Amino acid sequence: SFFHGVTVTNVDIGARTIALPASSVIGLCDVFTPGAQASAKPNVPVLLTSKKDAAAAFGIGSSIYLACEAIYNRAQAVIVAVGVETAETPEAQASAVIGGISAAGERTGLQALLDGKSRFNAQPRLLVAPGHSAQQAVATAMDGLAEKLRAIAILDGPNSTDEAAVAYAKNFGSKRLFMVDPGVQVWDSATNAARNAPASAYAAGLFAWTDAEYGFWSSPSNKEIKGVTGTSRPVEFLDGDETCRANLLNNANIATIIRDDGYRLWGNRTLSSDSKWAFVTRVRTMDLVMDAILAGHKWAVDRGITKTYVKDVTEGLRAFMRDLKNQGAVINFEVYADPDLNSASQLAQGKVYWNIRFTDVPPAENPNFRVEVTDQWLTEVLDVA
Amino acid sequence: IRDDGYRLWGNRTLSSDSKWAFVTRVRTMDLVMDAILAGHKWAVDRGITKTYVKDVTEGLRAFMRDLKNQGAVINFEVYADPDLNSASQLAQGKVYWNIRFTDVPPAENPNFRVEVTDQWLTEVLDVA
Amino acid sequence: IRDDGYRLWGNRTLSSDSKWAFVTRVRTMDLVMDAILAGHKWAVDRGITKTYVKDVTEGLRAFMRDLKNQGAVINFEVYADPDLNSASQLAQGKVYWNIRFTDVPPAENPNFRVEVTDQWLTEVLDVA
Amino acid sequence: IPQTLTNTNLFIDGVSFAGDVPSLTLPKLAVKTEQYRAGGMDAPVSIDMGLEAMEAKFSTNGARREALNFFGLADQSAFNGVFRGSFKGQKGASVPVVATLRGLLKEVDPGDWKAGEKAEFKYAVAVSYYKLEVDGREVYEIDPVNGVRAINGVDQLAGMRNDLGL
Amino acid sequence: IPQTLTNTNLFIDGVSFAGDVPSLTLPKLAVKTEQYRAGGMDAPVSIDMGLEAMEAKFSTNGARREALNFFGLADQSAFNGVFRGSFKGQKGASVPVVATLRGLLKEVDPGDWKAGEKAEFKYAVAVSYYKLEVDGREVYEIDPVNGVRAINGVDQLAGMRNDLGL
Amino acid sequence: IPQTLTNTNLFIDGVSFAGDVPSLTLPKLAVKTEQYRAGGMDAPVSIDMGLEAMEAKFSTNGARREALNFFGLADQSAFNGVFRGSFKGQKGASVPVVATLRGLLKEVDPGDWKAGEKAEFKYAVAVSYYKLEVDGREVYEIDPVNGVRAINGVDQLAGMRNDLGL
Amino acid sequence: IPQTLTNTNLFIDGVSFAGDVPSLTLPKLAVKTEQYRAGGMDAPVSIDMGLEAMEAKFSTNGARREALNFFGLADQSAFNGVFRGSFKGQKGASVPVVATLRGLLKEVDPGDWKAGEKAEFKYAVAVSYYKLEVDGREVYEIDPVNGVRAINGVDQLAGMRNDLGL
Amino acid sequence: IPQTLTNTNLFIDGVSFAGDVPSLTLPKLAVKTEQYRAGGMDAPVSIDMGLEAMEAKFSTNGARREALNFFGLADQSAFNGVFRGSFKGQKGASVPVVATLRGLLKEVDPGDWKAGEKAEFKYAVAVSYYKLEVDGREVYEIDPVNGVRAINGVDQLAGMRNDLGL
Amino acid sequence: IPQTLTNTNLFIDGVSFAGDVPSLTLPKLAVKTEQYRAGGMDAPVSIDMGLEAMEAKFSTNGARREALNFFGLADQSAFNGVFRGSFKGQKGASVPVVATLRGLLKEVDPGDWKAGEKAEFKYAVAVSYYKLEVDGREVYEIDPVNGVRAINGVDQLAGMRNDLGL
Amino acid sequence: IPQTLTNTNLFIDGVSFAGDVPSLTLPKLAVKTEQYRAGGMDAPVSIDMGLEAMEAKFSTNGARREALNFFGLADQSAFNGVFRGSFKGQKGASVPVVATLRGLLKEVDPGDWKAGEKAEFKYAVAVSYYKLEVDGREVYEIDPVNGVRAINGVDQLAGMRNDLGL
Repeated sequence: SFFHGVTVTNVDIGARTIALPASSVIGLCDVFTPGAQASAKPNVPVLLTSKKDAAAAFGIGSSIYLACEAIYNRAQAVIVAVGVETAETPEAQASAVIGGISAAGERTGLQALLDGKSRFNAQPRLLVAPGHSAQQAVATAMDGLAEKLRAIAILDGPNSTDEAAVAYAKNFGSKRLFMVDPGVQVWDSATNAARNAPASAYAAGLFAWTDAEYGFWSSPSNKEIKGVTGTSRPVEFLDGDETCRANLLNNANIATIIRDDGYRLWGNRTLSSDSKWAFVTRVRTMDLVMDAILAGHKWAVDRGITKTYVKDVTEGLRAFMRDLKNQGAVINFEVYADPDLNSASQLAQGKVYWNIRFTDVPPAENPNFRVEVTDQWLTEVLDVA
Repeated sequence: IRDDGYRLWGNRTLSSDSKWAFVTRVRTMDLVMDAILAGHKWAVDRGITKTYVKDVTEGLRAFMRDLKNQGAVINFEVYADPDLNSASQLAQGKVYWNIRFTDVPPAENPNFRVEVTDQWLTEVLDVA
Repeated sequence: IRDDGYRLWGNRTLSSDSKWAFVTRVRTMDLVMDAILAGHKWAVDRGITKTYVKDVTEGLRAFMRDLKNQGAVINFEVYADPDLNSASQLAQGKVYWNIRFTDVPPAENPNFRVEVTDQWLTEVLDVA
Repeated sequence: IPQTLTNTNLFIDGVSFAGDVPSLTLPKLAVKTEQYRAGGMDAPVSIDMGLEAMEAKFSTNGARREALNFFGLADQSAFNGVFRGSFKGQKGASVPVVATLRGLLKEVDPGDWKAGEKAEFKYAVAVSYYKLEVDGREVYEIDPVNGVRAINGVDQLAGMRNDLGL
Repeated sequence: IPQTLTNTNLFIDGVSFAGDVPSLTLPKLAVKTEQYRAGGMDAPVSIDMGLEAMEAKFSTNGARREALNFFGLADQSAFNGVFRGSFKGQKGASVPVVATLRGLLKEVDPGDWKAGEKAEFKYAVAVSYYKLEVDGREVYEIDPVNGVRAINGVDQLAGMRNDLGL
Repeated sequence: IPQTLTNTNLFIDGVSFAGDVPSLTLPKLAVKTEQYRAGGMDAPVSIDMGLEAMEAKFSTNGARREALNFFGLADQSAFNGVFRGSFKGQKGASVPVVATLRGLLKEVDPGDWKAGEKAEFKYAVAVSYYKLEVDGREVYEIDPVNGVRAINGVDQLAGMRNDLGL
Repeated sequence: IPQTLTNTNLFIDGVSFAGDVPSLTLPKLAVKTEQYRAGGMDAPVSIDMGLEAMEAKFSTNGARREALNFFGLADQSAFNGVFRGSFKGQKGASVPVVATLRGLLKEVDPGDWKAGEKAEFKYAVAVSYYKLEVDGREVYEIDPVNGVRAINGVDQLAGMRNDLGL
Repeated sequence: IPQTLTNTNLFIDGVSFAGDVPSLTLPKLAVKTEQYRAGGMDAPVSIDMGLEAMEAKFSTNGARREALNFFGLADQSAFNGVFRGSFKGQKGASVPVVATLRGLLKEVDPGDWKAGEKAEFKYAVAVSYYKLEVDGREVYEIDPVNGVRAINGVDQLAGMRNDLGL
Repeated sequence: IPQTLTNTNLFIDGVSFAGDVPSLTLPKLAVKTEQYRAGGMDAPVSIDMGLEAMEAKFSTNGARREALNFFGLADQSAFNGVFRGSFKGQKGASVPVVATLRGLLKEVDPGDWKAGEKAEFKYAVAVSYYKLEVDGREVYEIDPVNGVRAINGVDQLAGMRNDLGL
Repeated sequence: IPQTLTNTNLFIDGVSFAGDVPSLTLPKLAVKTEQYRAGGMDAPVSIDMGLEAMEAKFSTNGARREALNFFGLADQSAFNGVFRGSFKGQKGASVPVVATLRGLLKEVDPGDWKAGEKAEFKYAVAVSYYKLEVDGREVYEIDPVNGVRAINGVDQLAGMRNDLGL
């Protein structure tokens, strides 16, 4: 039928969440139950642009959907979700999430995220696995994948205690891995009670928003995790070094969630044995800078080498690089065509080399407000005057 | 590769011989000659004169040169292989030439080497 | 409907075919062509020249474009269907063109979804 | 690869002027620029501000009627016309360059009739619509009353069309 | 079909100047345009705003009297005159082009008398009325004080005549 | 990062004026200030005393009907209209700036009709409601009859709303 | 859809001034507003308080008699006159805009007679009655001594007419 | 029927100033109006309240004596003078416009003597009596000290003359 | 020793406007004077009565957001901003002139959007606090709500601060 | 040591125009000066005020496509291109002079197509970025949107960059 008029339809639609649209895509891997409505064959990476798609694709009461909402609430970003059918044991669950080649048909589990590009152009820049992450196995898989991807993998360590979290963080040191310990505690309206989330979803979501309204090269350190209320463990944070629980976790290279009712994130640092890659800002810059370069030098990867090929590329690089400098992304740079390598042999075999040494924006951290309560300006007032 | 079957990917071809690794190499080496033959049609008959050898070695240098002009190749060299051109072969119609040339190497594997340093740090930020 | 025969009501028309469900669709598709013919009157005779096909395909792009400007349609596409234009057909006067375009969908069935909540309650009344 | 222009022909309304048209002139497609100098920088930079008034001009040196009979015609943009031009090229195969331009004839200038010199009328169509093709391939299509500045297919005003809500 | 102008003759008041008139010049019929750029569009378009001041000019190089004796004549538009011009055409049959133009003589410029060079007077009638015909067929008829801009019969101001109530 | 305004379009009641609107003008959002000089200090300081009378103005140069037919309309704030404007930016992607403004048409000024110049009507809506958005993001929302001066979401009168008891 | 004004003509009492009237000016229809700021709100809003003194003005540059002979005429609102103006439009069909305005001639200003410049008289009818039509369709009809401010038919004072008991 | 003003001459006391008078100015005849808004109506209407202070002004650029020798003359309205002005008209026959104006010389302004520029004196007769004729036909006759505002014969104050009992 | 200003840049909240800011304007620091004429003397003399209302103004010509999003902000003196300006000098070494000015944004004026001209927004911060430095050396520091008018260190209100007891 | 320019070649996007480019033109690098005359001195002196609008121009005389297909391209500064030019020198060894210039194509001028003359298109890139090298050695690098006017390495705006805080 086709009604001709203006249908006044009484229906509960609980408040537009609102969310600034972002760009940085998110590789989500969680669990769910393939029912009649949740139309999404378990190991098939689907694409999501809004909660409505998340619902139609995954049981409204699925862990997938929970993470999807945790992202959207912050920023309307493009997500690549993979519905790992709920397994039984922790071992089976972990294995089923990690996946692999297994079924000759396609790459299951997290490996399905490698189909993100070529399927929907949604090459995950931010890997996330809600809960399935306490397990050292899944985290190792996340790290390896994250490398084979150049994507910040956002872990959530053992929610319980801090000793476990620290002990867990010491197991890593892999550049890409960026951990968030305190499991967020958000008030689920559905059951009307404090739910318990794994935190990684909210971190990734806010990561996307930070890439947009601030820059991919700006840390998400001090940014406000939209939605949510408290955590599953009150996080202390004060000044003066001390055993401030935050200072502790942010000296084992872990990000926490501080201030009233899960106000904001806290920690630009990342799990890395190498001090040079201590800042996520450093890693993310070094990665996405190159994403912009390649998505722009696509023409340069074929074509009959001419006399001017080397120059076309070294200038094309100086264009994208310069633009990034203009909009803050970096601070100076230097591109040229490494001579001690460019040879007749390499050129006949197609290859050719260039250098792109540049500097990245150091995120201001640890402002040291030194203060002295003196009695210098005392006579200057009060006495007589 | 790339979104929704964006594009092809691979200049390489099934070949045990590394020299013919690039389709660019094979296709060039083939179609170059298609252009030569479709142009030297006149050269495949006709009473051999004193100037026959030269008519052909120059006709070749014309088509070959044109291809160089429009990028197709990078330099070339045509001449009439002497150690073969003989009275016997000529009486039997035959005759030989060399056409050694170089083909455009398709740029592949650009190696963007990059170092995130802290060199240009003082150059900005601090005071300035 | 509405008081004392206020107004009409129904863009729909008697049609087994769903594509022609709207009178807007039919009327557009008809009168668009009325405007075309009353304008391409010159095109229905005249010695076919080399530029005849182009004179018409451009004349069409003029009337068609004007209609787009004043809302009548939303984009369009005119060209001279090649797989038909032949020497035979031309000798016999005939010739073909395509005029695929889109018509303005009349807004119908606005679905005002409404929820009387108690969200903005504390925002007023209590204390403030 | 020397190209250069060899021969030229000019249409008005299908009627070929294979004869009197010793000069054509396509509309000089220019942008408006406005040299933007501003805070944080010395040296301007220049901005796409839209195009300039495209005017094209031919100049038959015969009392041609078919051209004169479009001057000041109430219906601006009734004058159509197509400016074809064959570029030779040293390697034979000529490149057809053709520029249809629905516009308003605007003005007509018959110069000094001297009883011993090609009189040479002149014309200057204020071009409204204008599609320049090369080798049967759209290179330009500039339509002001619609906003359709489209370099070979891609429409550079597709982004401003939305923001204006057209 | 090469046309070109061969010979030229100039009338003032019936009196033929078959003799001194080495240059004629018909009034450059131009519209006023005004490059209309406005909302919803980049690139102007140009509008019929009425014509420009039609001025015609001939230049007898003899002290001709019959021409000089119209200068500044109280009755503007008393000077009549007809500018005839025969276009040959390669195929023989010449096309008579003739342009009557009732106007006001306006100015007269005798250049440098040099005792060894055609003195060459000059004239510049501010044309009021102007009918240009080709092959005995009205192509233009521009009458300002009346509003009768009529391309070969059809009057392009017939629509504005009504709206003004003339 | 040069932005600058490229093209502009103007709505009144959905009806696009893609055509006649050579000038728009958003309401100059100004506060009332009142230079506060007082005890304990030389040099004033200035105080938020509420806004000034927001008046917006466009100026179609055509007898447009759709605009003229809102003048002095009994129901002040029936005239709606949306002032869209696309800012180019040197890096391509244009920023849609759009300013809906439910107000009262107020006055209409047709200037000097000169028989050779764009007549140019004028308008000046006394703006009641006014929401200015940039890149599809609320920057302003000024509503007087309600007190809703809200810079991008946050409502700066949320504190005075309570004290007044509205 | 570019419109713009092309030609203009001016009547006084049937007598066409097809000739001397290089400028017309319709009465700037403005409301009285009064920026209403009041309790419960920052930022004014503005109210329909009735119109402003409609004054129209033309300016023949000839000693025309038919115009001069209405000045200070005892019977205010004897001067009638109709200000017609044809808007061209790029698509030919011109829109007649015509504004009858029964009013009182008020004043006459002959500027600086300079023995080498269009003297240009001036006039300024204090308009009483005023009906502006577009394409033969009433857009305005403002009648003060009666209270008949009627935008295209609908009379916006029909509601105040009753409350006043007229 | 283009008229326009060609030449101008100025009398003071019979003495012709055929020479120095590069500018004349007739008294701007204006009524006093007073925008009457009142009960039962929105929009004013304006009333004949009598005329404004007629002041005329010429400006010889010579030390003329015959003009200077009327300044501040005890007998206000001794200065007479007649401002004649010939309007050409495209059809030859010129229309004599002549404006006698018995008034008081009032003021004299010699501008900046610069040793390389027409000094240009100035004058500004406060006109008492004033009769403006066109083609030897009374168009105006304004006499304040008597009340004789008479548009071409008919005296518009003939009705107030009685009520005042003059 | 020619100095002159070369380049200019403008901050609002750290966000550099290296781009859109074709004009800055520092607050004209003026005293209040009051021309004191009094007994015993002819000719006034003028007295330090405190400063005038310092208002500064910049004018980005882009829809910049970072600037617009301070208008009428409840917390007057939240808008901070720093007006840097490099003076070249013929001998190379440029003198940094920088003027931080915590104030209230006050008003925003987007001028005539014309579809072919830099739109140019405008701003006018009612400056509260204001410190102007030259070559990294405090020249001014004017703070009204505190009374701290301090020419390069020395505080000229240090003497009135005591007498007021602040 | 006679140098002089021998041969020239022009790139747009790698595509060599080894063929049609009979004229190149590098952007005339000029400073803004402003003749500074001031106290204490007669005779001005002139100041570095920043550069002028760098515009470069080439002119292929073939319908080249690869050049035409950058005109008015939404993304100003997408057109890249490199203007190479070999200077011979009497002693053999040629000096490569090469000038990359990322800019906006701006305008395209096809001149008079004459059916017997090299048509000669024209171009005029409004240069944004511009690096001129001699013998593989940077001589200039002018970047406006960044402020990087660097004569062979040394950056003459390194001192103003700091004072502006960029």
